[PDB]
Amino acid sequence: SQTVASHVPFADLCSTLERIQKSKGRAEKIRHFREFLDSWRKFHDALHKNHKDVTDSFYPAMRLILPQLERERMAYGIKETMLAKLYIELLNLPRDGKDALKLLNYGDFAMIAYFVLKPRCLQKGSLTIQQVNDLLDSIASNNSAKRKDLIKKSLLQLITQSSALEQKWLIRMIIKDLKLGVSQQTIFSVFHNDAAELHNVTTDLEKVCRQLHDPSVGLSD
Amino acid sequence: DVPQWEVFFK
Repeated sequence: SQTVASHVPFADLCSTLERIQKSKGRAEKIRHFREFLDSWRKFHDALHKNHKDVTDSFYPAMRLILPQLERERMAYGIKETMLAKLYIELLNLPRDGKDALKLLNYGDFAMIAYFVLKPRCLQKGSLTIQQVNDLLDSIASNNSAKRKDLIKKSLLQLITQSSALEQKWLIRMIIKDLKLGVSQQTIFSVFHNDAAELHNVTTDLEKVCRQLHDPSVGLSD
Repeated sequence: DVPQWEVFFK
């Protein structure tokens, strides 16, 4: 019943992505990712120590790290132009104001929002990776259900309880373009030797994460 | 016996 994702602050995922994006070289980008992956695997073993048929895996993080491969969640229905409006309303921005204009007259959108949010209010987030996923789930469902009001509420929960850095990264997760500077093939290859292969055949991110959870146990076993 | 994430990463 318990999940590693329920114990990991979204902020630690985001600070990892930030250091990855910020690294110049491939080796450094890999090192930041590997560190988070390795901790996740150590914690998984401590958490699920004496448990039976465990289905928990790295999927709740991996689906945020490779969001373009997201298949379980339907489309979010979220455009950068409407996030702009959501922030102007939420932050009580005057539309003649400098921050409002930056958002309206839209180095992606995530970065603009980031510069706007950085000097403001909340500096430390509270959400776990699981809670972020549960909320992205509501957003996707409510897009299918054609409930734009419930989408705004869920998004508002995600945004208001998160730091600027988390919001930058959340935005990129929703748009499905992290701009990390490391390929999907590289990410898969750090995770597991066989992961790129398994994903080719299954097109199934959760299956890959769960079946190849143990780096020393290959597809052939 | 519940592990704290902070002694694994944070």
